[PDB]
Amino acid sequence: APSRNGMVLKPHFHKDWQRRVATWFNQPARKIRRRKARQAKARRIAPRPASGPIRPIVRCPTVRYHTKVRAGRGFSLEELRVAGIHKKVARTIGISVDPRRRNKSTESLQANVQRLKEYRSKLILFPRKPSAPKKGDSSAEELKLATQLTGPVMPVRNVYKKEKARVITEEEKNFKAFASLRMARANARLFGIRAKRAKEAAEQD
Amino acid sequence: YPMAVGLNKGHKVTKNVSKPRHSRRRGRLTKHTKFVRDMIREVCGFAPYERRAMELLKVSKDKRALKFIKKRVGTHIRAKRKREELSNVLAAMRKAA
Amino acid sequence: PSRLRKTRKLRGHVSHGHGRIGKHRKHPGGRGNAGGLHHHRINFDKYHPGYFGKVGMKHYHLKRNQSFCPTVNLDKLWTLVSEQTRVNAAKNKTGAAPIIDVVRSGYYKVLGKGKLPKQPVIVKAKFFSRRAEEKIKSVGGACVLVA
RNA sequence: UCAGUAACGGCGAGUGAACAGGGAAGAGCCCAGCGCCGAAUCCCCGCCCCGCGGGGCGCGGGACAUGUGGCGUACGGAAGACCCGCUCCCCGGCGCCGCUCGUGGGGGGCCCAAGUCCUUCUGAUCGAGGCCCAGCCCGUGGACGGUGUGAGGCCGGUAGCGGCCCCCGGCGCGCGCCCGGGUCUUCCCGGAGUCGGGUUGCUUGGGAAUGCAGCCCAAAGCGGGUGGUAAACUCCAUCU
RNA sequence: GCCGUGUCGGCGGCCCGGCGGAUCUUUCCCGCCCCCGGGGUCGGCGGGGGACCGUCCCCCGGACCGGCGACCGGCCGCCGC
RNA sequence: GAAAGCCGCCGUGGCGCAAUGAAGGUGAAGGCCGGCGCGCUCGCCGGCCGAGGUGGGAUCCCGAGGCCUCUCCAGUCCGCCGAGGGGCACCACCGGCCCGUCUCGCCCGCCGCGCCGGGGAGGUGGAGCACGAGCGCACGUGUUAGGACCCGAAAGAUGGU
RNA sequence: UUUAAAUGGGUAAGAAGCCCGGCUCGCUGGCGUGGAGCCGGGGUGGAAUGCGAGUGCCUAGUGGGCCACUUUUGGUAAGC
RNA sequence: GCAGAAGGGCAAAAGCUCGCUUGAUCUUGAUUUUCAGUACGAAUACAGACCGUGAAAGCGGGGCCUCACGAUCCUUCUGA
Ligand SMILES: [Mg+2]
Ligand SMILES: [Mg+2]
Ligand SMILES: [Mg+2]
Ligand SMILES: [Mg+2]
Repeated sequence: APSRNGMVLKPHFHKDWQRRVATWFNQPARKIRRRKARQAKARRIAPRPASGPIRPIVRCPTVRYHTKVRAGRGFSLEELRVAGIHKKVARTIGISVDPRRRNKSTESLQANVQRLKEYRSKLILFPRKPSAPKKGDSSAEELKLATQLTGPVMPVRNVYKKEKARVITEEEKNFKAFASLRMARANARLFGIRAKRAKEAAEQD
Repeated sequence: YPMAVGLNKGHKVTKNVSKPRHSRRRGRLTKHTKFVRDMIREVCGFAPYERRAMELLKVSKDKRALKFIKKRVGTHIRAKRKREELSNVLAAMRKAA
Repeated sequence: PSRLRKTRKLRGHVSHGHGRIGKHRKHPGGRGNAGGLHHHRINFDKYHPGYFGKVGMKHYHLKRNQSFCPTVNLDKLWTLVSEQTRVNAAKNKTGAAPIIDVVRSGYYKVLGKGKLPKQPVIVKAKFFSRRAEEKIKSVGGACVLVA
């Protein structure tokens, strides 16, 4: 059943497979169906934008992916706390809330606190009957457009430092090398043992 | 001198010191509840795997008295939270006398 | 394209490309990769050495992000920045060294491969092989590690 | 996509996930328990308020329920007492008037132009002709039947075309409910034959048992679950 | 009247061209952290300019054939009425 | 028209550009000239360069000489050309480099002097490098998994009459 | 088995050969000894006949054979 | 005669007897043997140690030579 040189093959068709198959003869029909549910939804509601709330800025989980920025889930309260808005007020204003999200940095915390007040800067509200509790005049002179698109404040913005040019100094060109890693790794798998060999000198008495 | 491998790994970032979450506090003793479970070991009593366990703990062996709870309550680390509080109730029944 | 393939040109020949004697039936050697050691050994040897057995340590649940490190060796060390600065900052008025980082270009490790040119640079990566740094320190450039 | 990869398998034949990452959609919440409010709760029964095709707040009479109904309450913390600084809302319906987004949905009847001349055939829907306006209508030349091949003879196709009927969501009088916010102080804070362990069957890629189920043993509260090689110690991470 | 590839110039529109560039810009523009009611850019941030490189758009000068890029007049030699 | 076109601050991803080891991990540049530390078989500094070298090697270049109606006064050309040069791809070979290991010897370094790091010389194992050729689409052939070129059992199991 | 054919099998009939001059070596070592390697230099026609060759890729079919001189094994022998 | 089955081979030896002894050891390849030019097996030359014997040249990594033996997976042990 095999012949002259070729791949060895395990094709997974020993199981019954012709009674579960899924031809996508409706994937054009499902694309222009779920465009009607974006046409006749984003006009049906409001001058509120399409594509949902403001999402915060979020840095990725894998070592592979920690260098990059992603539209996360919700500002996890603290960003509602340093910026100072009420949590059940926030999700009717148009601000997403994700309570099980934590903050264990101060660098990333203020990165959304300015973002939230920046959203609150570019927000205009409609008071019901124009007595205006804590909203200004005529509707920002007008609503200027009907709907906004693909995210409020461009949630990617994968910005990068310029770091233009420098003069190599004395300390920078002599030290920071490969041997600073082989001894760095040697204080990762020869550190706990050297805690134990100093216990040998405290029991030598 | 940041380095991604070694002992001091990773990008140097500042750390937020903040009050811990309220689900993180689950099994604090909370004096109202200690009053219940101390009232209840004189209205209900003990079990017959620990009526025997103290009468091996007061006299003969404490390795085997651990090794008797080890067999009859699941893990070894559950049996070092039974043996050294079977002895404590036996202590306050002995040294309150 | 059934006009182009074989079975039109063969339509009329009796045995249809399969011989009178053997007379192609269904499965004369068993279905699949059968007969690994028994009667197709000469096929699995001589074209697939190594197919039969254990070799190494089992490793339950590896995650393909912990050992993630891509390599730019020093041929590609100047495709990272524009051509616009490899000559504009090539003028040695003083030690005007450009920086080059690879962790914004989707790379973590700098390896070695020949002909790094004579501009002194500072190259940022999380890992440097010791042929690569001695090509940077032997063109008067420094090799700054980062994480 | 990870990936026909880790892993499983007379490690043979073969089976074989998940996390990352990009997209579709993206809505969140309730209770028991610990506590305060003199059951402030609900069903049925009868009368009348007064309203449609009926459902209600009133007025009196039988139950449930203290072995615990209803308000506030849920782990993201909460409750009370302070102090301080802002604010009186929202909720459904009602006969109705104005929009409807393809301008809602359903229904019925309508809406362009040749049979004019010759000619062939049993029959024309064929052939040829229509001065200089190109015989005529084209937002209508899709299709169908009509004595044969039809933009024009008829249904009709086109058109944010009309008029006719019925129903949808969204005015404003009479309904009905109706103080939130930040700090400080104190107080409260949680689901058991369940978790887990021993064994046995099934199952999974889950491999020194991933899930499931039986039987035995049966928990604790700085406790417990998880951290993908059995285990003891030691920190930590996350979760409840 | 033409267009090919160029040197420049007029940067002519750059601060009323188009587009890029991990070129350059702590004296520029607010909101940050650091420092005893205010300052020191005190170093960079998020943001927003304008100086500069590279490449395609009007003008005058320069290059060769004026090539399917063509009209004009001039000539020889056709052709039709 | 269930088409077609566009996005790119939708390139996430796939395959490719880097291999090797069971693994922790490591991870592919030389050639010359000057000179120096006891040029110790071992070694080091400055510059030019830059994929090393031998043999074949299509093609291309130079080309002595040969070529015309009288003997001298010359030109682009053409025509064979002995020898000689630069030699593409590829083939044989020697040399080098990376990684795993094996044997042998000293040397150097210090986010801090150790059952630490880095190294050199010879021999070998590798699906490697030594100036990349891949990806996508389409077609043909071949080999398998699929009722799988059509037709064929004795049987087996589940649920029923 | 002293001897020992016929037919047969291998190599050889050149420029990738020869010769001279010079360097290398950590091998060999009375010895610029041996032996290898590398570099430069001088000379092409080297039995007969015939002929264009080398080289890589994918690969179908086939894997029951049979007959005849000749040489032969088992068999009394055979269209064995 | 050389452990045995035959055949090759062997004479101050490859036989007998004496003396010493552990080369029947540690490690990388290349090659041969049926061969597909795969494996195990066996065997041939080497190179690196470490040793034995002999005065010494040398000779030895099993038996004078041609046979005397066995994968994956699994279990066991030994090694840094
Ligand atoms: Mg066949
Ligand atoms: Mg494809
Ligand atoms: Mg049966
Ligand atoms: Mg075939």
